Amino acid sequence: INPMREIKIKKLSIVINVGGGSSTRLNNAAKVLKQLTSQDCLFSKARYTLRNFGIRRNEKISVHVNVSGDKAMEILKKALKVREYELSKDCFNQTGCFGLGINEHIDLGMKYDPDIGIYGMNFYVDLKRPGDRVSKRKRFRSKIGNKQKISKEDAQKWFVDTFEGILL
Amino acid sequence: SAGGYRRKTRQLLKQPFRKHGTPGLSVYLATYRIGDYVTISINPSIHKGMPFKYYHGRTGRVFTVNPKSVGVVLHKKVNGRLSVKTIFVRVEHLKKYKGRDAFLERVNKNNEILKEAREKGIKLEYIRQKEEGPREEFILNLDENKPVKVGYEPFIKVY
Amino acid sequence: AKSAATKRSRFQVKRRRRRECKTNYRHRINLIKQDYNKQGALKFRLVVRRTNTKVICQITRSYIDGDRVFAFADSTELKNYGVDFGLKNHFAFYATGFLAARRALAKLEMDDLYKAKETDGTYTVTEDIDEERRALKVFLDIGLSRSTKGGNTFIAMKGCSDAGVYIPHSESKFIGYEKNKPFKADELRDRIFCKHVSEYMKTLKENDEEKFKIQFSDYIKKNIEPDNIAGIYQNALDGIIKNPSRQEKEKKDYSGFKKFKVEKLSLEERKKRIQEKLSALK
RNA sequence: UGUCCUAAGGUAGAUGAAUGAUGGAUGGUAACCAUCAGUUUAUUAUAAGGGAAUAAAUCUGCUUUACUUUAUGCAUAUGA
RNA sequence: AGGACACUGUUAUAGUUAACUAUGAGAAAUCUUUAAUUCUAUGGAAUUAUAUAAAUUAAAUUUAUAUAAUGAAUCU
RNA sequence: AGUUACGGCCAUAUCUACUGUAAAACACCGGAACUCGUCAGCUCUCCGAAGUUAAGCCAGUAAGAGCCUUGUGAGUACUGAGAUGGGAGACCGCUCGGAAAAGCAAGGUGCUGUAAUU
Ligand SMILES: [Mg+2]
Ligand SMILES: [Mg+2]
Repeated sequence: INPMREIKIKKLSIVINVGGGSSTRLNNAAKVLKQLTSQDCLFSKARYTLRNFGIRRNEKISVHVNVSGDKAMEILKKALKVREYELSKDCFNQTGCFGLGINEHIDLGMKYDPDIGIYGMNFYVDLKRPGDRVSKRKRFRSKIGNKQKISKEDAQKWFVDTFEGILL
Repeated sequence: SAGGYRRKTRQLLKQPFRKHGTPGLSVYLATYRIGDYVTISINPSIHKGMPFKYYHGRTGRVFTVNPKSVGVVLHKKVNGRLSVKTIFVRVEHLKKYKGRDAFLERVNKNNEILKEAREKGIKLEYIRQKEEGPREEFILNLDENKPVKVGYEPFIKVY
Repeated sequence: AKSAATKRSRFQVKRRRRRECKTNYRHRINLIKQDYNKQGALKFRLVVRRTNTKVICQITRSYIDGDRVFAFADSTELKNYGVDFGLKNHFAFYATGFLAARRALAKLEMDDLYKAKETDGTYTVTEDIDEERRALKVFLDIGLSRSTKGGNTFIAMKGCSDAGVYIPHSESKFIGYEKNKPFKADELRDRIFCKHVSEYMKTLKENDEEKFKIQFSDYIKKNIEPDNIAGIYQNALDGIIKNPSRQEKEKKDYSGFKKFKVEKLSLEERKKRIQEKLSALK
């Protein structure tokens, strides 16, 4: 097999959905993502005003951080142990990605620190083969070939081999 | 449809089908000199230098060349007479008027015939445009041509 | 609720050179405009492009049927002067345009009146002589690449000004310039010569002997020492001022290469292949 | 239609808009995050018409060309 | 004008696994299209040699101006 | 005889499926000591040459969609000039001239300018 046909991990994304008017719940949760990885947080705003969710327009809601490198492997190997390395069949998309969510970040292995509080988050991963610079460059922009795109069953193969786990 | 500068332009200032967008480089590379012949065609994608809508498609002559404008002289039909107009337009609204090219070639070739006949004692046999008169004679052959009988035919309804 | 056929018929296809993501058509037209009075005077432009392992520099003047080149220079021509280890460095952009502008004047015989300067790094723009012809005028095409402070494209126009060809530019995009201060001419002189490359090479030896053999392997395989690079680079510039002429190649004939060519299938084989496809079904 | 704008004026640079499909703890028709598709459906102060997809649209920076003086044309004329 | 249902506005019913396939009706403020007619311009000046500039170009290099000579070219 | 850098005309050059290329070139590709840029060397910027022809670029196949062109449609629809022609009217017929589209068949699927390398 040619080594350009391999599958890898492009990036991982973390999202903490808090909804509130207090900046103290934001700034407490902003320290948790810095405590997990040394990157800094990035905020998000609202699109409209929804009374049923306690949301007004142009107002801060949540935080998210995009990570890459080998640091993403240490966060991913922790999160799979919470579900005992067991996943469903429908978590895989048409394009190849998948995700999961954990109710408690204390199960990740941090300290309590009670004034910070207890939160929860959900993760999402990306898979790309080598040769993905073609659709991303400015000069010489073009499409990807039809032979190199990942499908749903290709995620079902690579997940079991790199992590010995159970499919449901 | 009141009296304004751009009245009643719905199909005259519309860009045609599958041809939208800013013009190309072959427009900008052309040059103009004093005494040429130029037709006017509005490109409705630039808004600096458009003439009035009356002059769309009339040919004139170029008398001045400015850093941003070209001067064209024309003729308008005011109530009794034929007057003289001057307008300044941009380069992206013009076109080189053809129609003298067959004439200017005839000038250059007749000037060569005059030169070769100077060395001889003959009279000039110039080139002028042809004339069409009565129908000339021709010769048909009945060896391979057979006549076809034509007649009427009875009427038949379409259903 | 439109069909699949109407969505294709209403499609307007962009231009061919825009389709391949190679040019910016609004940027080109503003470069080659001209006032209408100067009919006989065509503009010049210098093109600086790089491939993955080369630097290409051309001087052109545009026409209706297509462009034409006046003089070109290739970064792979520097083997004749002794620089063949770095073909994409900060020095490689400088010497290529320096050979380009030196080659253009020798077509016009202005080599005696306008000669090269010494590579000091001071911000200067050449001027006119009192009685003779004025200097030549060339503008710069940046292409599609973004503009930064220490870019490699901006140092190639520095090489054209040192050959004597007049190019309007300002010192704001150079290395060692800060606002409201005199220009640090010696700091620019350390990036023109490959001093930062040599001190990275000296640092890697005592720090990581394993990583250094991977990164600078052609510097290892050729017998090239880091403490002497600018002695070789300075010797390379002196040969260009002596002789800028090209060297001719003999013309061979390549007609045996025609065998890697596929024609289109004819009409007789097209109608034959259809009935064999219909034969297997019945 | 008798209005609005120190930016909604000037210029440089960066940029797949509206929407749809499939997924992700609490999360539902509808909160946020990733992936793929996306020929102009979106926006451009306003009536209608015309124009614009490396964009005249959305962001980031810097500024006051919302100047002073010689001559001429176009609506448009016999004529302010 | 004629034409078309492909864009914008409109309308009757049957089928196949919201999408495709049929037979019907249409447009003063709709257009992938498009005649008969109406109108604008050319059908004689161009080339050569020499000179002038304070314009213009990298440049006798262009853009312009003079003087000399060489001419009747579509039907009524 | 093909590539590669600038292009002119801007679909015969687009879109959806499969298949192939010796040399050289073009790419993918390895990293952040310095200039520069981000939440993230993803993009941009700056140094490189272990690996790979899987993709991109180039060239092919399809009773393929789309575009381009010839014939039929058809002297059919329509129309410039005219008469003490016909009809309650709506309108129709004749003489001397000009002359269509949509479909339905058959065929095609970029051409080219300056320079460089095998
Ligand atoms: Mg204005
Ligand atoms: Mg505006």
